Amino acid sequence: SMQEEDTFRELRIFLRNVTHRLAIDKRFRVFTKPVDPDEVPDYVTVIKQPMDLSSVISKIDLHKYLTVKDYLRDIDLICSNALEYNPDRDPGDRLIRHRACALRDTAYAIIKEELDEDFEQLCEEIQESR
Ligand SMILES: Cc1cc2ccnc(N[C@@H]3C[C@H]4CC[C@@H](C3)N4C)c2[nH]c1=O
Repeated sequence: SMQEEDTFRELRIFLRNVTHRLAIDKRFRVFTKPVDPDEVPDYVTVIKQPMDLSSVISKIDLHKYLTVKDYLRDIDLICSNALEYNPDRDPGDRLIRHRACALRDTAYAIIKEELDEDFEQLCEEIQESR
């Protein structure tokens, strides 16, 4: 229905805004674009589903997220990939893991404060009806 199209459009607007706020935070620059194969050629082999904030924006625009829950799965993926690929005690690895956890925590905190639980429930019920 038109009501439902409006609901998903509002979802996309909300998700773009959250994603933009993550993308402009200097701590999260490393997560704004796909990993360059020249610098990290073993990344494509180690990490089976790469994810980054530009790809998140592309997915929003492709209507790939019908709930905030599905969006947060990709945020969690950005984080889990960082923990998996950079597991060492090296300060470089520890920094990226801290930033990854910070990205995840920040996304969840914005959503906890600004997502109406009844809006998310509506999205889930439209999604589950298809
Ligand atoms: C998204 C992303 C980007 C990225 C860019 C550059 N290096 C990385 N990791 C290095 C692995 C080894 C080699 C050096 C250090 C840091 N670790 C010990 C990266 N890791 C990522 O997860």
